[PDB]
Amino acid sequence: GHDGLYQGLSTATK
Amino acid sequence: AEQLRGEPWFHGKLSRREAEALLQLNGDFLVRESTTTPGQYVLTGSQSGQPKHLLLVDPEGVVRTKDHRFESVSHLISYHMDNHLPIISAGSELCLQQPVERKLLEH
Repeated sequence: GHDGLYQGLSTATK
Repeated sequence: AEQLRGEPWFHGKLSRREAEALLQLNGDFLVRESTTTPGQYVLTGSQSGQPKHLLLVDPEGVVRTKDHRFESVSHLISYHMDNHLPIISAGSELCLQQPVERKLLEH
């Protein structure tokens, strides 16, 4: 897909 | 110098080269707007020679931490700076130490 992703604060799920 | 519009740490739509250039010391941080993701925020803060970019808003527009929430993104940067606590996200305790400086972008 993906990617670069950043993230996050938060979470987690999924 | 007023709200996200010119906050002392919110730089605005930054790039991957400029944002990383602002991290001169391990501890400086700043928030920006995800260019590829319109309507998203990010936090480029160095923890120890390893810049960490975390999205301040989750996929469902909701800023929070391992177990907390932020009524506003400005409340998030002021919450961690109030106790020098990290932000955490997916295995990275982004710790804040010194806000960079912009007050001009964000429009």
